[PDB]
Amino acid sequence: TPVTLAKVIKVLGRTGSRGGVTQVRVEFLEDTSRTIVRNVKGPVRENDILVLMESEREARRLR
Amino acid sequence: SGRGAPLAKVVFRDPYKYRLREEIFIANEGVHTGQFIYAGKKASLNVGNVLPLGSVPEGTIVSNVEEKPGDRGALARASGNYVIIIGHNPDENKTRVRLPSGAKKVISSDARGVIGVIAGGGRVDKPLLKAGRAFHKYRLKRNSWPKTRGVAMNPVDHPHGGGNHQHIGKASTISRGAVSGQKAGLIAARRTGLLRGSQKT
Amino acid sequence: SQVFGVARIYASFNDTFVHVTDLSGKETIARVTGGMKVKADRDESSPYAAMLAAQDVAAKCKEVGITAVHVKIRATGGTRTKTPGPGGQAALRALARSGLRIGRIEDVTPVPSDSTRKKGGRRGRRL
Amino acid sequence: PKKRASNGRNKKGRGHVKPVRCVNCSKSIPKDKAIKRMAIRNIVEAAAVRDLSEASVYPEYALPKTYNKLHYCVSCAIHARIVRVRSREDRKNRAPP
Amino acid sequence: AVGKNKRLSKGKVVDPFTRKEWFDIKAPSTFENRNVGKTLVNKSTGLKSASDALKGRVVEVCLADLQGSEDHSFRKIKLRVDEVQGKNLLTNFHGMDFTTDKLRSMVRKWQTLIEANVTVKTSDDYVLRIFAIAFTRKQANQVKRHSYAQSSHIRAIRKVISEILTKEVQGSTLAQLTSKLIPEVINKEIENATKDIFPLQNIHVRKVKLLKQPKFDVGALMALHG
Amino acid sequence: MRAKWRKKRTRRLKRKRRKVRARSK
RNA sequence: GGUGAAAUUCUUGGAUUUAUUGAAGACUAACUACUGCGAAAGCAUUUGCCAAGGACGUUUUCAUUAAUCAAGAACGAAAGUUAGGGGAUCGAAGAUGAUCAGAUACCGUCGUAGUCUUAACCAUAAACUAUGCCGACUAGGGAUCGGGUGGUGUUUUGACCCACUCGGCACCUUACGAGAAAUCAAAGUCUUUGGGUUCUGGGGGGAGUAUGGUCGCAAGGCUGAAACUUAAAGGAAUUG
RNA sequence: UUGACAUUGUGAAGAGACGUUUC
RNA sequence: GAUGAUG
Repeated sequence: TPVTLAKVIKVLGRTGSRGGVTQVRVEFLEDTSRTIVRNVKGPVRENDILVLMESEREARRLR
Repeated sequence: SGRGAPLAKVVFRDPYKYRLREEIFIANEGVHTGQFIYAGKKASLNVGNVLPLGSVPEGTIVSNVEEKPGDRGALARASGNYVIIIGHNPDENKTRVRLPSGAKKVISSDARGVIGVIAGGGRVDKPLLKAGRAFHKYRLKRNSWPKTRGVAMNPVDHPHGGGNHQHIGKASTISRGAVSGQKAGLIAARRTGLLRGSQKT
Repeated sequence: SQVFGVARIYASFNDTFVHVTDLSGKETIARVTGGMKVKADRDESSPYAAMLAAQDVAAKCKEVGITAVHVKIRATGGTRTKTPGPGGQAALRALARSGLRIGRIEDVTPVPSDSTRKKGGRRGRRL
Repeated sequence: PKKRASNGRNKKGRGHVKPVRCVNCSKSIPKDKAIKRMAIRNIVEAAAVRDLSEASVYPEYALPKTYNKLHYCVSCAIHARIVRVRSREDRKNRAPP
Repeated sequence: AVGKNKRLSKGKVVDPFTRKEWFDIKAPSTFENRNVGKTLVNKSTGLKSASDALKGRVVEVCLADLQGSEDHSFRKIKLRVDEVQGKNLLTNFHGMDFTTDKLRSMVRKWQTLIEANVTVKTSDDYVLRIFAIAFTRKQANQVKRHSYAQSSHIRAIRKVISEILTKEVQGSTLAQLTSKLIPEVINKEIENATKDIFPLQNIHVRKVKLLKQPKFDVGALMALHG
Repeated sequence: MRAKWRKKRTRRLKRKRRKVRARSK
């Protein structure tokens, strides 16, 4: 299956009962000007590149 | 005699030769002596008049409705009883009516009826205190009283009879196909017991 | 130009229906629910299940020949919640991104005027 | 002691007030005592407004809205964090946030 | 769930879209745009017929889409298939109703709501129930924060509405009633007659639904389509 | 115990004293 | 389908979902508020009919006819009772799935009496403002409901706007005053103790029990003790 | 109680088999 | 908005 790439443009906060899940907003490389918010599992900064296995799943917040 | 509702005697005028012709109706509530009773396709909607069913509005209450046009009354002739008119089917010349039993029929619009309810209502809400008042009730109806219980008879006399105790011995529910001599008890019963709940019509 | 159907999203808790029909309502083009996309009972109403369900409706409507669909969004209603479930927005999003054009949108929950009695008793669900 | 002069409800000059059912637990509570909120939102959430504009057959289509009025009992109003325990001096305040 | 089914049947496939055709729904002449869409149906196999299923199926259509401007977008129309000529379906008015969002936006608090309804028969033997809705509006320069009306007022406003609706629906045919509904004529009559009782806002003929139709005459339908 | 249920108990107890004593009438 | 997760249950004999039409009973949404009415219980869709009521306006009329009450009387939520009708929803009992050490409970699904109406009983509630009724007097501020007066105010008799007044539902600030305190425009004008009048209480338990009357079809309602036991029960605030 | 045959004729449609026709 | 008895 295809895989799409996106670029973190902001880090919103932290979630999970124990803080191991940061929340980010991203900008897709191809077809930019589409942004999605989703959760990540390890340390992360601005300008990082994330490989998204499925593009269209916007992620919920525990608070 | 033998009838709970009162009758009414109405005398019309023979339309083919000079005489008077008397007719026995069944009185509807509010019909008094000296009243004028109009019967036809163009009579008015007052209590006592004999109109076709297709000539009255929905919700009307009629009595002595004939089930085919010309039978001279069949459907509501006991005391306090009546019939309601639900709908009309002008294409088919048919009317929908609810009967005293809760059933619904489709009967011709040309069939007739009388407007009102049968007189003598409320009769069955006064107890017969005595066995002697049931004696005289059936003295002018027919031979159906007193009633002996089959389970008190001998086995030669009834399916229920016999035994060192008074008991049926088999299910009192009897198949519809049972032959004469077998049909005692409850015939073709869909259920049995104390009826709890809604009518389930 | 455009061939129009009607899309009915019944976004309840415990499930989400996405099924399209002709403009008259009698004939159905496609019907698929969230439950037939997931294996566990608790996830039937999830946004993801609603998203997968809508992507199958779009696939089928394309080949039957419908190129646009109006929308009617519903909740259980009556004596029940009257608030859309978790997965209603996902289905509407998924139809839009599958290439199907979107016409009008309306909320068609049944509102009861004043009604028959509500479930639960006088003290409610004690939990 | 008497915790409130309003007895926790808005009833003065009446004998009875008809009941209403809560939107979570279905428990009956007089209308004048229920906690009432009017929720209004666009039919399409903020993330989806853009994609719906592209798909819109009509140009310049105004987004419809959803309207519903919600009744909460005291127990379910505390839990959902719609109202919160408040200090004595702060209980008297009536104004919204 | 996918893998939870217990029994498939109480006991111990073809593509359905190969045997359907499309038709073309056509509105009556009262509306500018005569075309409203298309619909499917099974073919006229021996034990069936297309017309026996096409007849009597109802399609709801925006009034703005029938007149040519999305300003009227908050009113809808219902049309009923009456005859199938060739490959297009002919329809006749069936009713009308607002959108739920439009109605609910009008109902704000701090004002009194007035409603009225009337059952009448047009001059061409249709029976209808017309509904009306009004509201009380704040006067300009008003300091008081609510605009309620005494029940004496509401009884008069409701009586003026009732006579305007009867008067306007009878004498006119159903087609002539439709031509009065689109320009929103009645909402202006109500405003002029209710001035001296109470000022009002959001006056609308909310919905109209048919209750009984005259015996079907083919001539009536063709008149509105030729 | 709760006042309501204590009241009930005394009622279901009087109902029994009221009938055992009816045997001697 | 249902839940926090599930199961019983319904489904290839077509369930759930969609369209068109029809029947039955109940209910009166949003508008709905520190707003209205009624002796209280209570009263919310339209219109017609029958009788009734507060406040206001009044240079009408009568002339002490009045205030409050043991006994006696009418009305009196829900549940409950007797007999017809109705019986859609919800649902004491009952039956079932789950949870659990048990779960004859909370949770899920069915479901009888009941829920609704006519006739006749019942006479109770945190029936609460836990605050009896009539009367006079004592502080500040504003908002609202009904009537009336003045402003030919201003937009088009009506709707608004400013001032004023009588009668209501209430509300904000303060302590002359009251109180054990919480708090109160009455719970003030009470050791400086007296405007008229009715009802109830005398430490906690036993006990609203036994017994005798009286009322009810019954469930029960009103009236209602003693032996004996006991040093504390209780009200409002304070620090943990 | 249910099936078949006779009482038992006459005009239309839909489908079917090797023009005639049986459901 | 899963469970959590007692000294």
